Amino acid sequence: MAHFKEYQVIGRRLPTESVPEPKLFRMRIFASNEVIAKSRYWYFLQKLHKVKKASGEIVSINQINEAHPTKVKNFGVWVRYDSRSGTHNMYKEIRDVSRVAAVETLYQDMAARHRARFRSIHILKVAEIEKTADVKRQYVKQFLTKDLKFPLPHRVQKSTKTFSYKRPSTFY
Amino acid sequence: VEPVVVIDGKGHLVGRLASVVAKQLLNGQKIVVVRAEELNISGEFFRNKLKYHDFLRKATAFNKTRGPFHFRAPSRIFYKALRGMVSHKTARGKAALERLKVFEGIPPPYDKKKRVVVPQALRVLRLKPGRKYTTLGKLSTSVGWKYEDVVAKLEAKRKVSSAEYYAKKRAFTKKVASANATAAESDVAKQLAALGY
Amino acid sequence: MKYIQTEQQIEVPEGVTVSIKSRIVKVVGPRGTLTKNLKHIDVTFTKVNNQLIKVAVHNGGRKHVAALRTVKSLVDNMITGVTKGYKYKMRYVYAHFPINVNIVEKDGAKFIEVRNFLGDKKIRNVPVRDGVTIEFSTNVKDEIVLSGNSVEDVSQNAADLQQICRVRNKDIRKFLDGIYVSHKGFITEDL
Amino acid sequence: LRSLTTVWAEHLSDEVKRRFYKNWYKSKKKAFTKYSAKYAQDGAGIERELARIKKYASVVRVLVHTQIRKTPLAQKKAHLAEIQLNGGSISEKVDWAREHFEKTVAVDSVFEQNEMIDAIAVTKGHGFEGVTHRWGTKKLPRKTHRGLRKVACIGAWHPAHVMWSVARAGQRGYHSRTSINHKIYRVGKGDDE
Amino acid sequence: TDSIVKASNWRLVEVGRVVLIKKGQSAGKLAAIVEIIDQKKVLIDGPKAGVPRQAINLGQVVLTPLTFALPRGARTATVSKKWAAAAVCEKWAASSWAKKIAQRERRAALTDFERFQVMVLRKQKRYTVKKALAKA
RNA sequence: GGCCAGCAUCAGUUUUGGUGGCAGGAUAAAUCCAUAGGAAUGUAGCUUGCCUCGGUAAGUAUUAUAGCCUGUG
RNA sequence: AGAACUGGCGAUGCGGGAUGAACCGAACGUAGAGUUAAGGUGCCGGAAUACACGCUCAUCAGACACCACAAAAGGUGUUAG
RNA sequence: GCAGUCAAGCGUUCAUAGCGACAUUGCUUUUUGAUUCUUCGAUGUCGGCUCUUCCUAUCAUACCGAAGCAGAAUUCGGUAA
RNA sequence: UUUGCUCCACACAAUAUAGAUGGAUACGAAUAAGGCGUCCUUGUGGCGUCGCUGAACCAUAGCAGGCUAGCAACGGUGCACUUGGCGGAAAGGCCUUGGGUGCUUGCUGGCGAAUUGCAAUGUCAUUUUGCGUGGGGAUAAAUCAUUUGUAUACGACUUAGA
Ligand SMILES: [Mg+2]
Ligand SMILES: [Mg+2]
Ligand SMILES: [Mg+2]
Ligand SMILES: [Mg+2]
Ligand SMILES: [Mg+2]
Ligand SMILES: [Mg+2]
Ligand SMILES: [Mg+2]
Ligand SMILES: [Mg+2]
Ligand SMILES: [Mg+2]
Ligand SMILES: [Mg+2]
Ligand SMILES: [Mg+2]
Ligand SMILES: [Mg+2]
Ligand SMILES: [Mg+2]
Ligand SMILES: [Mg+2]
Ligand SMILES: [Mg+2]
Ligand SMILES: [Mg+2]
Ligand SMILES: [Mg+2]
Ligand SMILES: [Mg+2]
Ligand SMILES: [Mg+2]
Ligand SMILES: [Mg+2]
Ligand SMILES: [Mg+2]
Ligand SMILES: [Mg+2]
Ligand SMILES: [Mg+2]
Ligand SMILES: [Mg+2]
Ligand SMILES: [Mg+2]
Ligand SMILES: [Mg+2]
Ligand SMILES: [Mg+2]
Ligand SMILES: [Mg+2]
Ligand SMILES: [Mg+2]
Ligand SMILES: [Mg+2]
Ligand SMILES: [Mg+2]
Ligand SMILES: [Mg+2]
Repeated sequence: MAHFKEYQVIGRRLPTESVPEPKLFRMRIFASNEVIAKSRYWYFLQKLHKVKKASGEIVSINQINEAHPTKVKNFGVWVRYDSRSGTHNMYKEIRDVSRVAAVETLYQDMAARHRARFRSIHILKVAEIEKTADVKRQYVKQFLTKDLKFPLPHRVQKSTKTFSYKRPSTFY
Repeated sequence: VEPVVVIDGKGHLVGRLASVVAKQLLNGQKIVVVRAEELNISGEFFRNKLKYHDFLRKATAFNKTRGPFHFRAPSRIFYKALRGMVSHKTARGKAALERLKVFEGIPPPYDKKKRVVVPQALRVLRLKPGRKYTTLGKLSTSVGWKYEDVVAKLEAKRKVSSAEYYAKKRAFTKKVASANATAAESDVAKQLAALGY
Repeated sequence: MKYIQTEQQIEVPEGVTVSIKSRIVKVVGPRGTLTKNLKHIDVTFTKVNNQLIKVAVHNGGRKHVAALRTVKSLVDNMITGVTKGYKYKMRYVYAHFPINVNIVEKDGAKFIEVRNFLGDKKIRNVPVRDGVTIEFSTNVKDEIVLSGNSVEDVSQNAADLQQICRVRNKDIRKFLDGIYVSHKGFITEDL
Repeated sequence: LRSLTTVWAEHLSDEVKRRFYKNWYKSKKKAFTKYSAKYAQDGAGIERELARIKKYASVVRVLVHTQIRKTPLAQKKAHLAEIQLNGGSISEKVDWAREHFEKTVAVDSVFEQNEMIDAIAVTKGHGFEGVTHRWGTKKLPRKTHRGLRKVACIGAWHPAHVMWSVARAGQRGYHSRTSINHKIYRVGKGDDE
Repeated sequence: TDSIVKASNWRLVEVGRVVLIKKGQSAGKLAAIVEIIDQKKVLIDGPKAGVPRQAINLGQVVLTPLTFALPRGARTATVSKKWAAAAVCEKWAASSWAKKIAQRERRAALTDFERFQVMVLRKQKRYTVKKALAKA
């Protein structure tokens, strides 16, 4: 849906004389701007409580910045996604430096493997995998081995003119 | 850049060579292509064999002469890929097509001239290593091109003389690098260094 | 899911020095010398010590990794084939007509000549491949034996003969006539 | 294949020379008169062309001509043709050809008895021929208006063009044919009663 | 008869592999691979060169054949202390690669005058060298 | 002053750069420094077992002859 | 084949969908500069053989609405659950 | 009209050698219908003769795999126009 | 048929032009590997080094590049010659020898340049043709008609004719 930000979004249930100060629910929402995030907030609240944006109020909207944006983290992810023939929960694992970077390639993955456009996916939970060997998925586990190294064989250099006088070398 | 550009066909993907060759002539750049028999098509030999036979059955039912013409030579397989990328029924297109020559092997004058390469058509640069591909000379001799052996014969001879040539040349630029070494450390040399040379 | 590194060992024995530049492989042991062209397979060989070599695939897919072992194995059979050697044993079967097998020559040749198969007037001739010798085995009845350095050259010259002898137009259960591969083994003994 | 030279004999019969002219009786018969001068000087360029053949030349053919005065025919114009030499060694082929300039070759050096040979020749011509005899087409019935040696249907409605396969009245004969496997029962001699 | 198997020796993605950024705000600055995110992304730090700590796609950077001991996941200061201790810069400075980069950076700055001087000099160098080429 | 240009200073419309001063937010989040705790893809040391005279391995071992992580300031 | 509400075509060119009454975009005095729409930017052909993460190898692969068709049922092909 | 899928049954025993109910998914445009778009200031009806060319859902011929293929014969299938 | 044809030389005249404006600057082969240098045990060898783009290399100063002097070099390059050799895939071009001769910005000098007026491509390329001149060289055929019938509707074919 774009390059993502994360948003604390807080809203409540409009006041009534008989019930002033209603109950205040928060959600974290991944959106590309604050207008989507508020629409998205109201999308889920109508899926849980009896409210709709008309009868309710957004109390506050705040961006959440990654706590340690230069530290590599292993993320487990929890997703509910409609498919053509029916809806299914999932758990994937994503290794990256920010929750926002994580959510970005999640949505990219759900589109490439499962053909799921943004409207189908629900983010259920994203949380930092704390101890390793709570990493459960082999494509991440590959990258946790001690003293890891790999070559990048068959290197391809982008040419800047239509002709070359040499002959390329994929050496590296 | 240069009046004529000679392209070693060897190692290039047909549709991506044709694609750039086409645009160059339309911009007025003369081109000659050599060694079209060492040209490559993506996909295994059998696919492009069938693909050629699909092409091969199209003909004018009432007279097979007016119908589509099927040229078997690797150069002409290439010139067909090219012509489809040029509006060849305009005068402007016939113009551009005339700035083109395609050759099996490297005949005279072009043999002693230098030939260049097109990195965005280079097979080794584009295909994922592990895809299967085709060589134009194999495919053409399959569909009736008569001359693969004579070309390969002449080439391997031409290839041997050009090694004599090169050997001498690497032996002359051995001296040139030697005389260039004495000149190093002199005033001329040290000043040129500072100026980037 | 793109396996970043997976490898395989190629062990080397006392009489054998294998030499690989580009992906062309040469193996020279006691029994001879063999060469096989791996250029098509996209793998990295590494010498370690003179008795050991590794073959690896970096960032491979299934099909790519799946071709790692078959590279290891393919060089092994060059190693054993150059030390021990390869011997394929075949033994004729016929229920009436005595299949009659000789070695024949025209123009340097060396053909295997099968006569009277199921009574055929026809003469079948399988050519002897190079580096493979056929010796009819004394002491056992209706046995041919193909020996050589190259598994693939013998096992093929093996199945070449077995397939000249296929049967047509009859039930091929009830008609078992043929020449079949009865044993596959090495040349040098105790093993 | 491309021919890169033709070396000719020095002397050339009037039989072959007649073949190089449409009108002989009027002409100055100047054919090959500057070529014969190439033999004069020491042999010179005649050697270099002969030499170039040996160096190059994947193939050697020999120009021969019939002796048509030795024949009952009225036409004096001889018949010149190329005949590939199949005997060994390109350098030996031109050597043989050089040795035979102006000299004669006889049939018994080509064909022995019982040999399977092929005949290349131009069929007797009949000129313009109806579709019936020319293609072996069924005669149409007798009641048919507008004539019965024809083809009823020149084609279906579509493709709406008469087609290359359909039989049509045209020339018949005077075709080139290569007919094979003709055994030689006798090789005669002219000096033989 | 030894065995004799090739090498095919590649520069490697690894902690402490120093890497030349190509596109972006940094672009020509060296930097070191700190941690390693996956087959494509990596975590780099450039502190002496000025480049910020960041995740970066590997195809945006080229591997130098230069290496030094760095703890995986080492923070920026640590990166800086180890980088200076290893003399990375003067090592890279001394390489033909960086000398070639510096060379063409000079050629680009040449004043038209200097251009006319490079010519006059090459004329003189040519005179004595083409001479030296006939004397042996 | 007939036609046509060139440049300069302006006017209307517009396109494409360089650059200066400020306001927000977790009064960004980080790095950086201070500090408290911590673990392992366990750094030094130590033990042990083979092992071409020290290198390996599997044990201890939480800063030591690398460092990282988390909170608070 | 026959109704409902609106919008069109008919009566209407212009950009796009190669082509096309009705779709998308947008409705027309004569022109200049700029910006766009729908749709596009390998070459035909104006415009990135742009950047990024995956997926796919088809001995009849696939390739964008209206639209120029494909189903049950299967696969120890491969991918992710 | 031709072709599948499930597999209850048939086939001495035995679901699938060869078949196949109840169901059910499709393909085809030499059937017949339905429609009424083109042609009513006219596109010459049926069949045959003649001749060409194309399709394949192959009757024969080539090479094959199945069989409730001993042989002989036949049946099912594949590559095949 | 009114002194024609051809190759080389220059001249005036025309007519062109799918688009000159320092140089198309020669290994091969691999790419999960190579180029180069060096060494040897001549190898699928040892050792060194390089790439990460031709952003290079070569050329480049002088009236569009004039007129002149000198030095140091003995090098470079242009031209016409001459020695020997190679190239047939469309070779029609490449190399080598030896004299001659021009230039040399390798370095140091003398003189010239203006008024084309503050820009106006400011004309420097190569196509074909025609017309005289004189330096070499060469002195045919085809068609109509007539004729054959191995041919033919007419043309065409195939013969024959000092
Ligand atoms: Mg059978
Ligand atoms: Mg039978
Ligand atoms: Mg000649
Ligand atoms: Mg008649
Ligand atoms: Mg007849
Ligand atoms: Mg009648
Ligand atoms: Mg008829
Ligand atoms: Mg203005
Ligand atoms: Mg509408
Ligand atoms: Mg009306
Ligand atoms: Mg209207
Ligand atoms: Mg309209
Ligand atoms: Mg369409
Ligand atoms: Mg339209
Ligand atoms: Mg709409
Ligand atoms: Mg086109
Ligand atoms: Mg374009
Ligand atoms: Mg789609
Ligand atoms: Mg749709
Ligand atoms: Mg599946
Ligand atoms: Mg059964
Ligand atoms: Mg039963
Ligand atoms: Mg039963
Ligand atoms: Mg009507
Ligand atoms: Mg009408
Ligand atoms: Mg009518
Ligand atoms: Mg009609
Ligand atoms: Mg049974
Ligand atoms: Mg050597
Ligand atoms: Mg070496
Ligand atoms: Mg000279
Ligand atoms: Mg000069």
